Amino acid sequence: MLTMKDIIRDGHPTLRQKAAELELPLTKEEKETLIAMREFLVNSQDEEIAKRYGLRSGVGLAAPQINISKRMIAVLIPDDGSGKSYDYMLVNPKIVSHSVQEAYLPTGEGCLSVDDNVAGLVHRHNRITIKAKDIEGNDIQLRLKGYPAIVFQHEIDHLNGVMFYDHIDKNHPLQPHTDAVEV
Ligand SMILES: [Mg+2]
Repeated sequence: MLTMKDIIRDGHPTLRQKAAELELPLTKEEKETLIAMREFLVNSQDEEIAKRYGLRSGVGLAAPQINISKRMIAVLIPDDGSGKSYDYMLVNPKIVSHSVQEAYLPTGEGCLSVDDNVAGLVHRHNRITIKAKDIEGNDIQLRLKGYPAIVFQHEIDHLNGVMFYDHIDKNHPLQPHTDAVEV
């Protein structure tokens, strides 16, 4: 079971590296890692488990955050009432196309690797298309908008050594960009 002690914190050099492309097929160990990442998120969102193991609730996790500098991510976004929910373990995800129009969460973002909150909007693309492999090496192509697009951009940023706060405007941190979508 992964817990908070497995998550490296801001300042750890692994968070600023560029993660390596996975060879397919994955090793059994690489499969287990990705499954465990997802299982962390499942745990983090279960109120009784998260309290018992001291977990902060998360909807995404990238391998560099557990000190594994490989291009794998897990995203687990529960149904927000629309019937839309997202449960994906992706290998070698890439954004192949995106909107010009931006989107932001109105309170900013948080990260399990960053112990203290950082104020400011994180403008990302409102719409993205991702091509990736799944854990068995089969092909996935996702079309995402709004909150799930944001989450996946945040996770993919970790693979390139980028943190959310890198996107914050130090002069006008809370000023929305013109025509950006508030999510
Ligand atoms: Mg993060």
